[PDB]
Amino acid sequence: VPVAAAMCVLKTGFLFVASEFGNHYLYQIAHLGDDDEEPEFSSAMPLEEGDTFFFQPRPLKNLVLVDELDSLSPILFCQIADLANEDTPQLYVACGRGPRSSLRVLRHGLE
Amino acid sequence: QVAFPLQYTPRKFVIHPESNNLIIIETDHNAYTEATKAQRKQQMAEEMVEAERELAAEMAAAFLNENLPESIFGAPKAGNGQWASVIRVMNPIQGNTLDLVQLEQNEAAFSVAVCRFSNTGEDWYVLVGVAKDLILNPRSVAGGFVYTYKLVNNGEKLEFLHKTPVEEVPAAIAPFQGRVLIGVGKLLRVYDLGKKKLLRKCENKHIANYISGIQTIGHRVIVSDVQESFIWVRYKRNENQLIIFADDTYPRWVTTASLLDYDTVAGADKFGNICVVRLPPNTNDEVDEDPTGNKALWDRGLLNGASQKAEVIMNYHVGETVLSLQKT
Amino acid sequence: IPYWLYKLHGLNINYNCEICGNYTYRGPKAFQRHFAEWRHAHGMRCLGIPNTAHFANVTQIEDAVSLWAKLKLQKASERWQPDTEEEYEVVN
Amino acid sequence: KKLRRMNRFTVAELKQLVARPDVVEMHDVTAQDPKLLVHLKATRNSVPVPRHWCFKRKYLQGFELPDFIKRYQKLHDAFFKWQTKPKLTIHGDLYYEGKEFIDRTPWGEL
Amino acid sequence: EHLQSKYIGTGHADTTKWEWLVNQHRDSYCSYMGHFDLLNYFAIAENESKARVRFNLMEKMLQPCGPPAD
RNA sequence: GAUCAAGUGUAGUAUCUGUUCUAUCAGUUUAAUAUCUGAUA
Ligand SMILES: [Zn+2]
Repeated sequence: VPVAAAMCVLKTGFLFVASEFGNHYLYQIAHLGDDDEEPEFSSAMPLEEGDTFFFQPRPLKNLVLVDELDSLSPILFCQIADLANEDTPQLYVACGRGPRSSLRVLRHGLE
Repeated sequence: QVAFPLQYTPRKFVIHPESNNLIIIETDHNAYTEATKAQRKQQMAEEMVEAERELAAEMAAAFLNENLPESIFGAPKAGNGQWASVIRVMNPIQGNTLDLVQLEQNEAAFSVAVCRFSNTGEDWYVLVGVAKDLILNPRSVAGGFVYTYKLVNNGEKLEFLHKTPVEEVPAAIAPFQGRVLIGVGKLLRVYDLGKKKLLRKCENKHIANYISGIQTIGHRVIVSDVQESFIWVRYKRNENQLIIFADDTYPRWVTTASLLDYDTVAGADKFGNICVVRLPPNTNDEVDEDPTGNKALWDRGLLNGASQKAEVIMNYHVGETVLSLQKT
Repeated sequence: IPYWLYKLHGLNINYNCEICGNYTYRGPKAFQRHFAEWRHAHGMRCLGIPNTAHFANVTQIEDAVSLWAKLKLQKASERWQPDTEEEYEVVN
Repeated sequence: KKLRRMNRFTVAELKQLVARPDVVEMHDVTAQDPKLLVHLKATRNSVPVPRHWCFKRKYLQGFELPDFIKRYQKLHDAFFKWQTKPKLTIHGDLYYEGKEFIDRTPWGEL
Repeated sequence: EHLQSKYIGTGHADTTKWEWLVNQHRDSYCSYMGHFDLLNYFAIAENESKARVRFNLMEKMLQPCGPPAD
């Protein structure tokens, strides 16, 4: 999941992921990570120094996304202009860090 | 909110005034450009075959197709001093990329401007200021470049024109009187378009430290120093000189600035403050610099700064770092 | 003379200035004034050096000359050189 | 021991080593760090040490009513109608013994 | 006054360049650790995680200016 | 300005009167002096 400032596991079976930057996520925990298609590493396994365990990153298996708190952190650049020929100027906001960066257009109003 | 994805951390954008498209510069440290990202992937596949070899060939072919999205799995972290940067033209109505220039590995775009030049009249240009091999900490750099593109197809495509070398990061670019003002390190320079390269019409070396931003109004230029806050400069048009005429009385770690009026600047700093600084009434911008040396020897400024000082008319801790200010 | 002026006031101490033709001025915070005095200002003229604050507290010829080399390089460098303006094909 | 008091730059040497030779005083050479001292003396908004620090005498051993006062209602209006700011010294202008003897509308006015 | 010694990072007439700058750097890194926005700025500028930025600052607290003068 | 003696007063800080200061070097010391400690007359 995106790199987190904090994680909270709730008693009701949800993981809240307060993202370091950008939108925050609530996931339902669909499974407790008690599969075995993917191996479990251990401090008891023989290994060398400089040597390492390796795992495969793969799509969401134990978590299901259920809410996203749309978040402007960090705002890096902004222009307030009408670029749409609406009545009211929009805010063109340069947001996020790295591959979670976005340009966001803010209008005063409700979706 | 409507959100349109970007590829690297966006540093600045500018609205092209006619077709209203955005020219965005995106730049990350610890990053691979897609060319380098592909080449890294190619060598790792070859190394995986040249570590059985039938299964290794399959795993290498699999890995070359294995292409997990950076937005989910993270952009792969290149080493210290490694940069990736792009210039994107984007429509603001729906965020379709109209054009996407990719810069070399370890080129980092820090500044952008859209402008016309007096010589070329109607023709539009995008100037992008680039650092080459910038290391942040301890700071060092292999100089920089300004890339010039001719905006074409109603501001939907960047036609590359020329790449002009500079001695240090061109950290700010500002269109000024049909010419471009570029701040390279501590040097403030006026550059004409030229044909094969930008031509340095004027230069000022009296700025105390690195230049972060450049605002302009009439013949006044407001320069944001990285630490020594605001310097007011006048361009003497006939005499071809950039003259410092006033400065602030405080250090400020300026992040961004906005002009409120001909005499007044709102500024923000790295320490979560906003300030407004104003030139006191009867501040004179009609000032000389001596052709022999007298105004750097006998005649002089105040407290080791300029002779005239700006008044801080407003101060406020916002509680959090501001990177944009706009009067609207 | 009340001789506590010689000792306590420090008029015992003495210094030469080569720029002042080796002339001497006794006590320290008296001596310090000759950098604005005609012996010194004539010596600076005789070396082609303006008597700027930069040369206050400089009493020796080779120093004033070499400091005037370094300062002249610095003050040539610091400003705009319009001989180093750029013109199109490129010329300066 | 006097030896370290000899192990110092000359004024010439300190004058040439620095970006700002005009801030170099006779005494500066005798500091524990003359290069840090001269650097701090050259900083862009920094205030010089009160000049009397080396004088043999103690600091000062060598009123008119403001016009609006001097000018019930009158006494209120001296403070709330016609009170002018006095001449104020700028930052760093320390007192010493001999000291005395395009549109241009302002944004955010009322 | 004596009681100022209760407080680390104060100085006295024989405080050196190195002692003074080491206190400025240590105080700066502690300030960066506390100010969430100043920490945001460095994480974005380096393209590095806020947790690694904090760790790198803590590692820099030991010898922030290099070894003592001699 | 430093320095020795004496009167007087206060919670504390001191005031006030009568003296000394006449040559160079070295050490101590100081921002530089000076004082101080030795040496040469
Ligand atoms: Zn002289």
